[PDB]
Amino acid sequence: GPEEITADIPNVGEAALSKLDESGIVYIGAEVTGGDILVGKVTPKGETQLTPEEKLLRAIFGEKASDVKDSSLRVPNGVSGTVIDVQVFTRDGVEKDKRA
Amino acid sequence: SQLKLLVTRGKEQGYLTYAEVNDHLPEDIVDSDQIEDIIQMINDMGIQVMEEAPDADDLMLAENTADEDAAEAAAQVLSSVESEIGRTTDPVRMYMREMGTVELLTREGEIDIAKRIEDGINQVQCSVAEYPEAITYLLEQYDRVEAEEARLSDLITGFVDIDPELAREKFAELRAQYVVTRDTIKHATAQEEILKLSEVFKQFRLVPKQFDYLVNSMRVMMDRVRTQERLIMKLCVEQCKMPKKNFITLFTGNETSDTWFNAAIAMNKPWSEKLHDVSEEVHRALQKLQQIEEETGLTIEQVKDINRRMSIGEAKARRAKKEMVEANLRLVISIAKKYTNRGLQFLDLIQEGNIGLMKAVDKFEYRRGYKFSTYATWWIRQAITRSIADQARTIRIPVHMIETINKLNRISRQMLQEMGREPTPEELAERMLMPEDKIRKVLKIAKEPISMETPIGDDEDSHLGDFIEDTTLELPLDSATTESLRAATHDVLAGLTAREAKVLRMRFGIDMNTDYTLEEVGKQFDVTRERIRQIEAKALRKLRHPSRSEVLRSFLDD
Amino acid sequence: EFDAIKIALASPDMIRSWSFGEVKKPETINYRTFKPERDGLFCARIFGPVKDYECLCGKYKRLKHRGVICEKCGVEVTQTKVRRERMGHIELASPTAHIWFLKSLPSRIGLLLDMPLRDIERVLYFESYVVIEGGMTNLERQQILTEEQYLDALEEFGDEFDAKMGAEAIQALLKSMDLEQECEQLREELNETNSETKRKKLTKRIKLLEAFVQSGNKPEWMILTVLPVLPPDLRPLVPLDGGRFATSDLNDLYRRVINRNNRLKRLLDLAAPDIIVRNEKRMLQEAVDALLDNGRRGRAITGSNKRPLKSLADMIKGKQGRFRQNLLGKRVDYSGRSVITVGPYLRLHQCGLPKKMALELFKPFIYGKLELRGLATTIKAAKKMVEREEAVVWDILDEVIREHPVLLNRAPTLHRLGIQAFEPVLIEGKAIQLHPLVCAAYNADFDGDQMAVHVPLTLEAQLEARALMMSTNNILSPANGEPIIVPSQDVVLGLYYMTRDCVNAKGEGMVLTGPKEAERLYRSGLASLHARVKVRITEYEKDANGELVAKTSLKDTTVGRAILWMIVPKGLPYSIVNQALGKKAISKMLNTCYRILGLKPTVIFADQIMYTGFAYAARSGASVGIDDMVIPEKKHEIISEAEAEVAEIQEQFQSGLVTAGERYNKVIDIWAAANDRVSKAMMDNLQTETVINRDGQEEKQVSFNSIYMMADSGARGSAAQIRQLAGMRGLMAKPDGSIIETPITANFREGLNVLQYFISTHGARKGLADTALKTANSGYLTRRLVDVAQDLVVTEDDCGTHEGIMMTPVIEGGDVKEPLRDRVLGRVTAEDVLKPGTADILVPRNTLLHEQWCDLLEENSVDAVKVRSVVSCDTDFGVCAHCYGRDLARGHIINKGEAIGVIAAQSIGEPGTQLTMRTFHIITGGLPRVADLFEARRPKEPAILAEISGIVSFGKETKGKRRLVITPVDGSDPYEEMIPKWRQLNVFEGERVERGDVISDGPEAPHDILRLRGVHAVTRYIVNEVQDVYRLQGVKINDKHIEVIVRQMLRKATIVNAGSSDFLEGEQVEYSRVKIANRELEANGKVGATYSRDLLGITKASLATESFISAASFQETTRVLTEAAVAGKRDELRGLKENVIVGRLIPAGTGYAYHQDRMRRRAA
Ligand SMILES: [Mg+2]
Ligand SMILES: [Zn+2]
Ligand SMILES: [Zn+2]
Repeated sequence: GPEEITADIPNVGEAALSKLDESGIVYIGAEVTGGDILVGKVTPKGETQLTPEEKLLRAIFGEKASDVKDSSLRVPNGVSGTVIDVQVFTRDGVEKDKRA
Repeated sequence: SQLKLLVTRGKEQGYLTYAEVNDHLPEDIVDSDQIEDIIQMINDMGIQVMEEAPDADDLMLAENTADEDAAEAAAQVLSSVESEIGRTTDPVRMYMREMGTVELLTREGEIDIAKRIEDGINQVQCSVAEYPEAITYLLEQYDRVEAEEARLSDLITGFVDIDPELAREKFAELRAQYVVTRDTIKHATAQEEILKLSEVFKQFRLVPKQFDYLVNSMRVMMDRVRTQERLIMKLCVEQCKMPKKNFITLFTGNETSDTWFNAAIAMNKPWSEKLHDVSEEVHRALQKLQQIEEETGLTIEQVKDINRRMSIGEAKARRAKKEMVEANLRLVISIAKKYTNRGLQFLDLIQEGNIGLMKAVDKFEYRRGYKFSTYATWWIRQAITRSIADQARTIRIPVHMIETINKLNRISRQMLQEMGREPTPEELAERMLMPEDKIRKVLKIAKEPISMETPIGDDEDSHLGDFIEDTTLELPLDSATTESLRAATHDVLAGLTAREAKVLRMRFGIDMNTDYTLEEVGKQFDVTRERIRQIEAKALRKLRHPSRSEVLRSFLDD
Repeated sequence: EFDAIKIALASPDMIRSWSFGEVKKPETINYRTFKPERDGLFCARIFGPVKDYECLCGKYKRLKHRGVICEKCGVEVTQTKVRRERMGHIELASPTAHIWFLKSLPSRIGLLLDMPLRDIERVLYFESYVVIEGGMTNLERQQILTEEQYLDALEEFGDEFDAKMGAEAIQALLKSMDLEQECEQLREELNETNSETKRKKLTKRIKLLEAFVQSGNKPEWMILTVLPVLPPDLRPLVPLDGGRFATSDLNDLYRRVINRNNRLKRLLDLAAPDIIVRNEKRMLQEAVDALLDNGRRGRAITGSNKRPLKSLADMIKGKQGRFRQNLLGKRVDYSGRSVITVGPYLRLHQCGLPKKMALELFKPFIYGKLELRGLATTIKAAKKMVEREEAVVWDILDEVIREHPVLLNRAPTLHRLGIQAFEPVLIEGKAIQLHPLVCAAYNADFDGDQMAVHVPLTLEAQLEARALMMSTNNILSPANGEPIIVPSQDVVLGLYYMTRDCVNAKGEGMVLTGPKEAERLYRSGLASLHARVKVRITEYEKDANGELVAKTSLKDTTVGRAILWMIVPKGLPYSIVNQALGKKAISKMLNTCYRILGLKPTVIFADQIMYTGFAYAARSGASVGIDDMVIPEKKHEIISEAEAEVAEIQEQFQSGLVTAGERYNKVIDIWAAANDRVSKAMMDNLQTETVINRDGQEEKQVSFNSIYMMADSGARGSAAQIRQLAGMRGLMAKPDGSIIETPITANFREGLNVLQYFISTHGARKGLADTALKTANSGYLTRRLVDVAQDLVVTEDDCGTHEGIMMTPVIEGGDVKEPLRDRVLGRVTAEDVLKPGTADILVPRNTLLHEQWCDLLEENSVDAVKVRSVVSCDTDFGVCAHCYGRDLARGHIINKGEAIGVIAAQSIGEPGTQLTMRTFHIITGGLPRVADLFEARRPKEPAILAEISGIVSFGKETKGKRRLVITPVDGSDPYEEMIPKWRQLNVFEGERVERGDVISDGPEAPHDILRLRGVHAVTRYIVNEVQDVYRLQGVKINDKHIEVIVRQMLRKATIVNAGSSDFLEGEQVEYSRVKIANRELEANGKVGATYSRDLLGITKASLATESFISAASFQETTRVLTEAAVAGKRDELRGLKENVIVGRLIPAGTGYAYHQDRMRRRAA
């Protein structure tokens, strides 16, 4: 399946998603550091049969599996700048998002 | 002497320019393959044939390897290469040579070859049709067809006539002649009886594969017969030192009765008295002999000559097919020269063409009168095209999809020109009839991927493969976390009662190769899976508590 | 775990023993789903699963289903690293001769069949039938028949006649072959074939036949019938971005084989004619050839490109092969590089590691600490802590790093000092801070170089860095024991400025109470740093059994001399600092401190020297101005005179009094001479200055000019660059070496105009173009030498041999250019050194000649000491510690174990990098002459020697060469020589000459010197020549290293009298083996075999290695592997390079004990 530029990202805990607007892209004006999520992208995947004690862990805490990787774009390490600009390119099939 | 002078002058100079080699290599040589092999051997010598002279330091610094067994071998090749001039290494040159040895065919010659193949197959036809069990099994095939275990057109492709009704009437006529001939060997006219039966059959016609099956049936029949002959004679010729004259005077001529062997122990000879201890196995071999004599419709020798005449026809027609293929190899090369740059080498094109040309030669009929080229060119080009479409890409695209790719390329190459810049995929799907998703996947089909040895390049001379990472590894931090969580799970289950601990270890898959289920768990606890569910739930609730699962909480990642 | 590697020819059955399934279809993946195919090269049944513990389709998706084979796809559920291990095979429809055993030069199939290569290739590519056991019918076994000839010979012969063509023909020739029987017939012919070529090739063939017998190989296994298939993950078809895939070339070649093999099966099933099936077999042959070794046939088949495909032989050989840069040169974890800076406050044992690099490299250690101290609950919590870089990760960094060396390495590791263990000192920023006194070892300046830091991970590697490679252990050059911690440019200029008096400074002729008072006086500014005072100095002299007696006196020194005396340790005299202390004065100061006091006081002294040099150089205020280039006033006078001389010579030339080239020489000489006068005038103007004074009169003292002070302190610069700065520039070369005769009469304090600045560009660009290309092949001599001297190791404590070369001074015509004490220091004496009284044993024997014994030796004037040489060591497979000497990298004697061969290679290669890169003739020089020396090449004009001893006599007149015979005083004279009359003789026919003496004149070929005179003769020759070069340029490198390289050179023996032993006569054998062989055979009731010692150039000697895993590294992998396969060789590892490749400890360093214990087990 396709991958989304969504902001409803896996485990990352609502602080890294603070910069991201609704469509999932950083604001033009934000000062990121190394590690911050510029563009949150979630990718499809399979189940992959989490081993026991991971089964047992998620059964004790009920935190069921995602099924979707967090293959998003975070800033490289050591850089700390301002995000001066953001260009978007949607193919003619894909409709568009709010940021676009 | 000449090339010897060159070698010695090099070995004293330590190098050789291309110019000096050209001056010294012989003048008979015309091709560049012998010249490049000479250069390779002479470099192995080794003297390092160059284009320009080496610097004074490049002689001292250049390592010298490697004498001297290869020195002797190289010199003994180079001393001999100068004599034989026609020497060549390409398989293509050898093929063109040995194909030019044949002489081309003419139109009437193709008619002769086609008629000779027809004569050979017709002789095979007659030899097989003089086998009665052949027509018996054919009637059985048509009967089991008539029971609708096959099709009235599947078993055979009709007869030499254009409706299956006249065909079934031919079947009934064949059955009538068969009954009037088979139970009427009372020999004076039963000869001509089975003659007439085979003749009335010869107007018929079967599917090729069933006829091949009949061929193999007669083959196995004659083979078991002659192998009875083998175990018989070889246990008399070598187990009894049997003179072959006694064989020909007793065995041949009758070949069936027990007079030539079972009446062969009273020949007043020593080997005849030897034949007792070889009378058992040879006696059983005569048993199979007479059994097959019943299983032949006539004696063994007559069926011998029947399958022999079949073999004569088959060999004639096979040599005829061979002569036609030999003639038209040039045609096959002429066709294959058109496809030489679409991914398949030249000899592979020629070989696919040769297979297709054999197939066309098997199908040629000169009753029409067209040129052999005009027909076989079809099968040749189809064979070559399927070959390229099947075994030219590393990732194999089915043939129809490749036709669709060719059509996409054609329509795009036309539309970009006629429409301006380029056809956007919506424009192609509109111009084509496709649904514009099929077109997009056809576009997305990758093409001829790449050599992973491709340069990157010039940074470190590192080919492309150095930067493709392995995404299947559990990185050492991941394995560390895994085993930490394993130990933590153990040290948590320690804080549970024995029942809870066993049910949680077994219900989950800890320290055992399962994954036990509720019925199989409650078997060991004698619960009907409901109390076992409750016990699992209680253990999970207990471990749910904080101050018992803060570490296990930390193992959660979010 | 294995202790040895074995190799052989692979049987068809054994090739199916490896296999997990027969690949049939050519396909790779699905093109839509991308799933592996049912019989393609990427299968799941054959080569295993695609995901871990999960069958192909997906019925079985549990690790509990492990090892079970699925039913719908047959893919057994295992780990998908199994797919990187499993081979498949391809059932060839026709035998196909393995290209290595055919197109290799000796052609094992050809020389084994006793058949010419072209003839086999004719049978193979379907030219001519071959008789394969044609009965008694007058047919000749292995006699080729041609097509027509085979037909007509078959005519009249319906009988078998047994003739075949193609690879099946060679397979039936080999299979029928009886190997021991042919060995028997060849022994019986070698009995009575006593002629050179005949019995020569007889023996040369019986060798391979006996070898094929012993190795277990069958002769017909060289004809492939089954073909193995490399596993999929060794030749992947991975996807790149956007539906893109990247494959190996190996998949292409494999598909080509599979296609043609399937088509051949088809052709045979379809009963095609002879032309078609023959051509299909030829095609399959060429396909399998290209798969194994693409390019030996011609031409290398190209992919979807112009370039050839890469094959198996390519996958191993070549610098892109496995041996070159995946078996030694590997990318390494726990490592990283940055840009080095100075950090002049560090000590010799530490390096400033940035906090960020240190927090990355030491990550697992830090995680372990945080979870040990409870600061992090689990490893995930510690990961998040050190990801945030909290406040306790820094304390944990300080604790973890505390005693944990880091290896610093710079890219051209010419020697082993391009790696040193330092203790990390955490710093801010991102640059590594590297000690100043370490740049000489690293060859590192601080103008943008970078260093790689690696982290030792084990306790054993932590102790190898601390105990062995720590920067305060390595301070002496391993090539020559002089300390490598010489202070470089701000340091020496500091110590020179402070230790350098002037005639009248503040406070002249005060009598200070001592160095403390002189410093207190200077720092309060009452006295100047160079103001000659009487100072009371207490120096401690160990003039005793190490007792350190104190002595106080009243010296005359400057104030800086005494301020600096405060840093010098006890045992050093006071005259060490009482002079100006330029560069060599400081190096000799460190050296005498090391020879008296050892290593700890010398490290402390080096650090104190750097500190005080930098401090008093900053206080020096030593700038550089434009008025500091004092152009002499007599420069234009000298140039007018030289210009007049060239004008006069041009006038004479115009009048036909000289030629053109003659006048060119004259004018070049005139300009060089005037340049010398200007340089001399300017330096005499610059090197002295006037000053006043106690009584008031002017008085000349050495100049305190800054450019001169920098050139004269040795700190940086020299009078030649000074000449270019203020004197005239001179004549300039061209790239050809010619000299442009229009000089540069300008300097750089003046300018050059456009023409002179153009003319200088010629030599400038030539020099830079050379230095840019010398940088490319910077380490080729080192590599060539470590090829041959790699496996040599110090393996024994004393061999006991009494052999030894006689070390004496080198008197280069006039005086000595290298005394005996320098050539002999550190060596173990071989015999008793008798006093000049000729009855007093001066140094008894086995006495490490340290500086005490060396001074005793120079004192008695004993000038020829017999020392033990590495080349005369009676040890087998090694050298002992006594025949070697001392270490020279550590003051002590060599340890049992030390890998001295690699030390010798690097100690000759690294110093060689300071030599000219191109040979120049004056006695030639440069690196290329040294490489040619070690290659032992034959000089074209050999001064001929006297092969036998006896009365000289001549013979026939001018058969090309004038003939001579030497006839012994009582022996036979079977040796005569075709002496060229061009070789103008040296001795008349009436002067009986001793054996081993000159006949003609010219270069002596070392082979003849070795064969005529002792091995000591060849070794002294080689060391004297190569040291001639190294002294030509001024570079110092010991003779031990040349001697060990030579001992690697002459390590082959040629047997003359085979004795009661088991050696063939005209055979060359590893001399270390034949030695033990004759020793053993003489132990029992036999006598040994006598040999003639050989000599091989390093590229030739390194090609003869006992192992083959090693020999496939620096050689042609293909020939070495073919030979090892046909020989059935086994590598019992026992080497450095082999144990590197195979991944265990080397037997050289700390691994020596491991290999000793392992040999204990293997012998028990
Ligand atoms: Mg630099
Ligand atoms: Zn399955
Ligand atoms: Zn020794």
